[PDB]
Amino acid sequence: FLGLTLALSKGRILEETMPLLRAAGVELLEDPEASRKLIFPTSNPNVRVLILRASDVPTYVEHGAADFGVAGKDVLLEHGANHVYELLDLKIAQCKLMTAGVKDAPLPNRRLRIATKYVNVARAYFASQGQQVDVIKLYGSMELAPLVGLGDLIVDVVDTGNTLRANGLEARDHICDVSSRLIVNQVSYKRKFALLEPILDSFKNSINS
Amino acid sequence: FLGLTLALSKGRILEETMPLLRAAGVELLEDPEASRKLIFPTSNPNVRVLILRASDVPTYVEHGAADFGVAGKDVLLEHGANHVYELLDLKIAQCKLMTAGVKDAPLPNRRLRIATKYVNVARAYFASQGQQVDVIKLYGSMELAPLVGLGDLIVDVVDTGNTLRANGLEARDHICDVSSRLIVNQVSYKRKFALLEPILDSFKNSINS
Ligand SMILES: Nc1ncnc2c1ncn2[C@@H]1O[C@H](COP(=O)(O)O)[C@@H](O)[C@H]1O
Ligand SMILES: Nc1ncnc2c1ncn2[C@@H]1O[C@H](COP(=O)(O)O)[C@@H](O)[C@H]1O
Repeated sequence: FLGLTLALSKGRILEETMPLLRAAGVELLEDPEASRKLIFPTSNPNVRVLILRASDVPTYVEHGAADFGVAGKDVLLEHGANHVYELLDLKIAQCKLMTAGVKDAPLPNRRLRIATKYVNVARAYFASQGQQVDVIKLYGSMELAPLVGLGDLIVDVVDTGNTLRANGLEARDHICDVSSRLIVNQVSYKRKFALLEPILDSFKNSINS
Repeated sequence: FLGLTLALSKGRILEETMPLLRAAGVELLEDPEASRKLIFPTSNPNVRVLILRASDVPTYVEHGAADFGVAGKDVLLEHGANHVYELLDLKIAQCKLMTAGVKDAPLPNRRLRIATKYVNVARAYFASQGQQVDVIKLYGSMELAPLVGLGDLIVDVVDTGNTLRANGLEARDHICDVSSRLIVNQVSYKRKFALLEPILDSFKNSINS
């Protein structure tokens, strides 16, 4: 396969990317959510889609196993974006990285323990606040950690805040806003520009409203 | 809450642990798979259950946010088991860590690139074969990596082999057998032994057939 390989993830990113792709003349021929398949053809025979864990999107793109991809800023910040090109803020799958803890609980007067998936983001943010912190690396369900005393705060993505509230937690600090971003393999950008360019211009045009 | 907190994961581990718990007089009062809840009470008011990512099970137990837990040997090996006590091989959720690649594809004559979730296990295994390898860290769907040329082999857990076959991959090497294990917090073992002991003896008795 000699065309372009696009790396996406399930849920919000796939949902919200699909209209951008359609306007660029790319449509999936089935629902990837309902399939065990991994590589998907599209209406354009120069473009195929990988469905990955959101976490693996920047990895596949960096190594050139995908030519380009849609990844959240949270994931890009955590992974490091030094070896891909961020070309667009797609303004989709919008949320915030926040810190949070048990509602009205006081912070202990000592080095804080941060339970999070976003270990690099947690360390960098607390460094900006004057705090060297310990991080407990986790993989899901951060909202449980403070309820069983695993760490003093969490760092996680928050959209509505309903998860936090449901668990008697509240956001303490806003870290940054997060949205999905168009990333490109640094070599594919050079070698496959004529394939990429009309799709990038289409996306840019679509985002302009 | 002053009793015992048991850390489990969804799917196979929960399914297969449940009969051991029942025989020990512990039954969940609802299906955790059908709930957004995180902490679950049981029929025994001294025992509650956390439902975690399999990856977070050893973490919660190490830090004492759970007193004990059921984790797969694959996860224990990857995480490191130096700060919990492995008390039982439960002989459940049985599978193998294997290496695998594209069917009949030759290995390149150079330093191999291993796409895997199990970076430590991959490095340790290939070291035993005389190979220093590069590892590409991934989070799911390892069976895609060799189909798009991300690395030369994968390391992953294999049960039936159907996933590998479905994707035109084959197991190259058997690394080790994997089963779920009963782990205990090193302090909870000392402080809460009278609570733990009858549950451990029950599990030991059940496994004996
Ligand atoms: N844009 C997003 N990308 C990824 N995960 C998200 C996003 N927005 C919310 N989440 C997660 O989805 C769940 C629901 O978020 P919330 O609406 O804040 O309760 C939480 O576990 C969040 O971490
Ligand atoms: N005991 C196990 N624990 C966790 N994951 C497993 C286990 N057995 C199989 N899997 C995974 O489940 C899928 C089905 O495995 P298989 O039956 O080998 O096709 C693969 O993605 C395996 O990595």
